[PDB]
Parts: sequence; structure tokens; C-alpha cells
Amino acid sequence: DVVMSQTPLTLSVTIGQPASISCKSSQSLLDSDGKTYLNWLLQRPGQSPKRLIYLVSRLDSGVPDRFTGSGSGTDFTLKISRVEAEDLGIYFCWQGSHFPQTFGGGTKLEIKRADAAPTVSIFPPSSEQLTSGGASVVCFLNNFYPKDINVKWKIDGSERQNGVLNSWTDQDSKDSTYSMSSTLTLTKDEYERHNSYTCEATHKTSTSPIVKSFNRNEC
Amino acid sequence: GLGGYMLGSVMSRPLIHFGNDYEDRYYRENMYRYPNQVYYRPVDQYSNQNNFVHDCVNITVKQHTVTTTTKGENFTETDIKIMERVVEQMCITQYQRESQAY
Amino acid sequence: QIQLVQSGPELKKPGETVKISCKASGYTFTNYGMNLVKQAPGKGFEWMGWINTFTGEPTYADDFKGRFVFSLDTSASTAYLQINNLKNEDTATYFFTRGTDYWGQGTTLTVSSAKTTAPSVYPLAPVCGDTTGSSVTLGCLVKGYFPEPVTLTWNSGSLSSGVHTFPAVLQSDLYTLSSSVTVTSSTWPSQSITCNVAHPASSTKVDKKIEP
Repeated sequence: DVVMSQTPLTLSVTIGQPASISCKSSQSLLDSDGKTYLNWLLQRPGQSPKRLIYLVSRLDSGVPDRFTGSGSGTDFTLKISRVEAEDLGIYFCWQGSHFPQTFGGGTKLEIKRADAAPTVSIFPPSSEQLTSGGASVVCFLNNFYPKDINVKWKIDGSERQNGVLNSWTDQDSKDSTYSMSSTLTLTKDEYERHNSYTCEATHKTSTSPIVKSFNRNEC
Repeated sequence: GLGGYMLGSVMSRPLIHFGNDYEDRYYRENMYRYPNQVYYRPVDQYSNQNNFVHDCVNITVKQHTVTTTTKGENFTETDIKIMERVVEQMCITQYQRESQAY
Repeated sequence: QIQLVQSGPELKKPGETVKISCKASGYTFTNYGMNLVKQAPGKGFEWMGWINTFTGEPTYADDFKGRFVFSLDTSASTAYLQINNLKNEDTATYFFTRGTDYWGQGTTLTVSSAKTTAPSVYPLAPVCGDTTGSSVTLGCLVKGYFPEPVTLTWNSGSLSSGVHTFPAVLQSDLYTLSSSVTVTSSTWPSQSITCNVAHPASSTKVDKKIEP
């Protein structure tokens, strides 16, 4: 079983610069019919993969000369001479030369952009959910960049980890930012035992955490 | 599908001519992506050559595009035009062979 | 207009069967070969085999030559993937592809004796920054459902700008998902913003208006 080793796992490049992705197979990809079936695909956020290159270096119609595929035998390279906002997404190789066909692990390509502080919003439990003995406090940290970020919850001033669930989005195609959602779930009993609930973000764009909170007394 | 269809032996690709220097260069540069053997039914099951050839071309081209695109390929309208022209010559030659071995 | 449209989400018990379909259009179906790909949760792509659309003959990768059947309906330009004697290991999203260039949207399959659980949908109204930037962010909390997937949209899809729908997370044996949409302070509560959700596995489809 030919193994496709794709590297690196992630790439972060500035628009206009070159990007290089490598894919090495454990065995020669030269098929019996004299051809080398190495394909390069791009899977944008929320989209189904789309092929950009077939037969190692042939471009599919519409694909700019910026992209070039090269190599032979076992060492292949997808190359983008000048990167741009539309290129962000996941790239991966797919060999169809041997049975069974195999896919590379993938290379997430990130396009750098100007720094953005997360826009933070906190939401108390909905009335509809309190009527059932459940209380969820949702906090959104939207459109930020770089991606490294840290959210912390505080109940009446004390850090809280139990009942916290987080979820992150991939880099956005439009503005190239990242978003995050943190949800603190507790029982209505406990929710009513405390007053102030806080959501704190830690991001490069600020020295002090970016805080957002409310008081159960709606005060 | 391919029932009753034999696979003929490999043969040298027909050197077809396109005086336009570009297509000639495109044919030479891409023939490795085209068939070098054909699919046909016993010659006795056809009245003439035109029938054998027309059937051989359609089956050979189709089998070729489905099996190669499975591995990763792209056949343009040029590729298709050149292929039919090339495979037709090979089928006529496959006809002669079958007719020679009675 | 080359497109591959697969059948919807599936929830099945261990030992049951499933027949997933893909209706192609936009090109000569029988001129291209079809590949089948599996993607386990969080895992990468795995090739299952292919189907000769001209011949109808299917070819299975070693791990799939036991309980998998690939078939066609040439006239309808439709491919089928059947999985017999379902096992938990079969839980994943499957794709049909035209050769190597085009992919279907995929169809998620979950296998567990666990019983379907509809999702609860709670609106999320402000309580902080009112008009400190004339921007307002609202949300929609979809919690406690099973199994994946679920579909969510704001106002029947009419509203899709400045909208973030996050990946779902396993509470314990239930999935929770949230979404937020930002709009201008004027626009709301002026105009009505509603959240639309649907949970296939349990024929659930709810709507929640967001109010102050």
C-alpha cells in the first residue's frame, strides 16, 4: 500500500509570496501504462475538494500558471509561485497509479493578514432553557487574527473549567480571520447560586485580557 | 458492456498528420495518454469494415476514458478528436489482422 | 453545471443495511470512472474502490471486499453504495467522485444502537455592547442532539452575511452546536431574525425568533 507523506502539516504565507508543498510516496508512482497519476486538490472551508493538477504537472482548466506540480518516481511538489487570498484552504495529493489509491495527509494553507482583536459577546441563559432546569452561558469571540487565543471563564470571580465546551472555525475565505465559541453549561440550581459571569479572551492584540460579562441580577 | 469483446495486441501508434505544426506537436507530445491497443468483437460478427471499425472505436475510447480518469485524467475536445482519429486507424488495422487470420 | 448530488444523512443500527445514492449530471456519465471515498470522523480520506460506469464492474479495495456493494443505474446516471451488516467502524462520511476532479457533497452515516435524540434550540439575545459600534450579534444554541448531522440557517438562508456556525461537539453522547449572526444595531430588533434548524435522524425541524 503506497503511503503518501505530505509535509508540512500547516503553511502560513504572506500574499504575493511563494508556497511549497511536498508529497513523497513510499513507492514509485510510475504506473504500468507509462503514466504517473499524481493529483493535487484543494478543499476550501465548507467545500468539497477540487482538483487543480493531474498527471503530476497538468493544470485543470482555469488554474493559473502560479500553480505548478513537479517531480517523478517518489518525490512530488505542489508549488505556488505567488500566493493569494483565494488559495487558502487544505491541499492534498492523491495517487491513482497503484491499487488501492491513497491520499496524502493534507497541508492546511493559511494566508497571513493584518492583526484583528476578537469581537466578544456574552449571552445569559435563554428563558426557554431555564424552564427546564438547564443554564448555558454562551460566549462568541469573532473575527480575530492570529489564531492563537485563550478563553477563560469566571463565576463570581473564580476561574471555571467544569462544564465548558469550545469550538473553533477554520480560517475564513472572505476576511481570513478565525472565530471561536465557548459555552459554559451548568444546572439551573448552580446558575442561580452565583451572580456575575465572565468571559475573558487572551489574544496578541491586547496586553490585558478582553473581558465581557453580566450579572444574573440583570444589573 | 464489454461482453464478447476481445483486447487486441499492442501496436505502434499511427503517425497521423496535421500540417499545422502545433497539433502535430500536440499529438506527439500527448500520444502517451492515448490507447495503443483496441477492443473488438470477432470479425465474423460484422458484415463489413465500417461496422467493425465504428463499434471498435466507440468501445475502445469509452473504456479508455473511464479507466484512465479513474486514476486521474482530463480529456478535452482536442484530446477526444485526436483519439478518435488515432483509434480509428488502429481499428482498421485490427480489422486487417482479424481478416488475415481468416 | 457538473454536479454530483448524494442522498441525505443516515442513522442505522449495527447489523442493518444502507444504500446511499449519487445522482450525477452535467456530463456524459458513462465516459468517466467513479471513485468511492470514506472519511472516518476526524480522519483522512480512504479509497474504497471504483466503478466502471461503462461496464458496471465494481472493484473493491481489500478492506471493502466483504460487505460493500457498488452498483449503477446507467439510465439515471446514478451510482449506489450499499453497506451490509453495518458495524460501528462504518460510521463516517462517504463521497462519490467523478474520476479525480469532482466530488459529491458527501453523506454522513452513523452506526450505533443509541436512540435518536432531537435537539433543543435556544435563542441568544444581547445583554452587553448595545451600540458601542452600531453592531449587534445574536446567536442560536442547538444542544443535546444525536446523531450528526444537523442543518442550521438564519431566516431560511436569506441571511448569510457575517454568520458563524461552529463545528459541533460531543457533550457526552449528545452533540451541541452554536451559531451567531452580526447585524447593524438599527436592523434589529427592527427586522426579525430567526434561526432555522433541522435534525434529519429525527425528522426534527424547528424555528426560533430572536427577541429582546
